Amino acid sequence: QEAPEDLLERLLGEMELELIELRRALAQTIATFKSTERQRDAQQLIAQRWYEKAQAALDRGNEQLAREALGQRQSYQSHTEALGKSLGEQRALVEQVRGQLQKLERKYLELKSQKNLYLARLKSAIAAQKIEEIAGNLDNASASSLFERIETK
Amino acid sequence: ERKYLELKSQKNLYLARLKSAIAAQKIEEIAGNLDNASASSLFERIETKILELEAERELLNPPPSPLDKKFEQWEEQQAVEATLAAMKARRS
Repeated sequence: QEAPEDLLERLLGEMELELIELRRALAQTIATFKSTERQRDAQQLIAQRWYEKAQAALDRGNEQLAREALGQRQSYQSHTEALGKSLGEQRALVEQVRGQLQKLERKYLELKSQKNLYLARLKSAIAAQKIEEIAGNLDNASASSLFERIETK
Repeated sequence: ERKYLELKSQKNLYLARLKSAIAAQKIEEIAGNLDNASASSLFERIETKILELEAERELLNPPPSPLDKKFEQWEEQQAVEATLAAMKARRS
């Protein structure tokens, strides 16, 4: 009740002290995902690199070396399969959080869009009030009637 | 190292979702605080506080009664009918 309008402007103003944090915090979520993606790219490239070790090593009609060449890849595939599926689930978190900020800004801007509208009608309400204050004060209302009481005097 | 790096790889991921969790929380803190939730309603309670005064003037200022509305409505019709009468007479 004590100057809410000052709080109103400041309370939404403090929304920038926090909405930016999601902007920064959300960004902290993606580079690791893409860094892991690059590491996945390196891992799959490492697996692809081992594909060459497991591609032409069989040449000359040998298999002993190629027998284990893929064996190391399987251990890397376990990382790829295990880490690869981690990337897939990570997509949900980045997607959902982005909508929050989109909704937040869309809602907060709408909140702040109607914030001034609430203030807009507030000042209109103040304007719709201050007009009668002097008009009422001057008017005698026939109680004191000091515009006619003095005349009758 | 494979496990510790993975541990430390997900260590920041736990922190990554932690900051996302912080981000997913700090957003509502100001939003909730500003919102009245109709308890204090100091965005409308104050409006309803002013809404008392507009009735005060209406208590002093005579609001246009249905009789008064008919008076002006009938008078407006009278003015509409009277004014157009002065024209057709003017045309003739």
